[PDB]
Amino acid sequence: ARYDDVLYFPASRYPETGAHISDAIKAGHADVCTIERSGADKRRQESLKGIPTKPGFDRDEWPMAMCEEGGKGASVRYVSSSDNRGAGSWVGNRLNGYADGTRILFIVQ
Repeated sequence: ARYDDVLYFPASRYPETGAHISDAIKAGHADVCTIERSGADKRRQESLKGIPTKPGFDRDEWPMAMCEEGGKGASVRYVSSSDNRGAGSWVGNRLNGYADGTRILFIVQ
């Protein structure tokens, strides 16, 4: 199998994050997150290298840094901080029901 469970991303609540994820998947970035939480700092170092900060915005990454698929090569987009921080908290809580190694297909479309 390709994935273990599916997650329908809450695009109505966090539309800017959702739009990024949708576009990134249509650009060939992985739609499955193989959860690997320990590596997330190293993966952010890699994905964000050389990308300046912008006020009012966070640098959103897809694939996410908490996934094996993240890090080097990830799509990065400036997303309003409230949208991105809300999405981040939502995802961390929702995925807290799944052990590391679980493969989650994200669907936004």
